[PDB]
Amino acid sequence: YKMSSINADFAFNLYRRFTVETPDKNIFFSPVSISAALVMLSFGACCSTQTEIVETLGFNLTDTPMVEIQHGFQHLICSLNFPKKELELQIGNALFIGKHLKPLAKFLNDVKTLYETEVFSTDFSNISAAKQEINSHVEMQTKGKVVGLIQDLKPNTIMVLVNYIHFKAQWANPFDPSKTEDSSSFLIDKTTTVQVPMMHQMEQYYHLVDMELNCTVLQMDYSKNALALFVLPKEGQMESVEAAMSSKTLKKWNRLLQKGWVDLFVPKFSISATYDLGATLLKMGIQHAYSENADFSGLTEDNGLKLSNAAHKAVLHIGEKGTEAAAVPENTFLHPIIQIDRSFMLLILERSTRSILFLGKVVNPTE
Ligand SMILES: N[C@@H](Cc1cc(I)c(Oc2cc(I)c(O)c(I)c2)c(I)c1)C(=O)O
Repeated sequence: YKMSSINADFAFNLYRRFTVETPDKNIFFSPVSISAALVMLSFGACCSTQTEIVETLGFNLTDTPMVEIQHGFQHLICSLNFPKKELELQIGNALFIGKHLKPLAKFLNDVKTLYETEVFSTDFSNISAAKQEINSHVEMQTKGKVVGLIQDLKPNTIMVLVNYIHFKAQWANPFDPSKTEDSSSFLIDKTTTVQVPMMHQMEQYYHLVDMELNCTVLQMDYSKNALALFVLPKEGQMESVEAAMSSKTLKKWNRLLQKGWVDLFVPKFSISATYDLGATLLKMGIQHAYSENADFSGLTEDNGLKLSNAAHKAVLHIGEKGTEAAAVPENTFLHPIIQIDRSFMLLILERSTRSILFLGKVVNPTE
């Protein structure tokens, strides 16, 4: 439906902003975790403070009113977090608000019930302790994956917004670790290579050669409800492919991907990136939230509350097993070969709601 479509466009707009902030470097975030976190924040906001968030998120208030957007994200969060057999998936977020400001009981229950949101009362006069509280909550929620989310914290800080995702899944076709090459050449520039181990399997994969956008798209299924999309642009075409990415593009690929026997070569690697979302969201329209003129009346009765920081970090491993620790010890040329040896874009999607669990660019897979 339309919400999936509107969230994917946000994902690619948010992605592009990151390409101007940090050009020619790795990008990695959970757009759905961000999109859901902002709506949640919005719930406690009033007037133009609230209005701005939903419009930066990509929604039109004439098309769909605020209550419908809430009920939609209500349903999206609930369906995602629903424990499905062979998949661990949790999209969550928290708030850390200065002890002197009392959040409303209605708001508290509403966000825990409808948005999977815990709200914490934190003392920000001890920026050291305050950091350790926050980081440990994300470290706890993500089962040790996302460590040390927040490095910097101003003495001013009044409210800190944190969003995250927990993801654990197996490949539908797991790789043979014995078939993994120890050191393969991987292009990052046009005049730099790095040694990345290269996993090797020949199996049936969905793929496409896009003649219009000048890239190869490969789909690798997880066993339950999730898939990876590897987008490999021809040389010099990385940025034009970045311009191309939209909801309209995915719909195209969904219609056109074909299954066949492929000699597949995929790098074994871990990617992580950490963001303070403020600089880009400020550019993208969310003003009044960070402002001294913030209206968060739905959240608290008493005065002086506003958003200090929105912080998010995404971590993902690509291994032989799936999204899990490897630690594993140690025929023909008439198959069409797909070899991911250059810098590529990467998408992790969830099937039933068409959400983007992860998006990013891998420029260099060795941190
Ligand atoms: N063909 C298979 C595999 C597949 C699933 C998804 I999820 C996807 O990504 C999107 C994202 C958005 I946003 C859409 O509106 C659509 I349509 C597809 C693509 I590409 C392929 C399937 O359908 O399960």
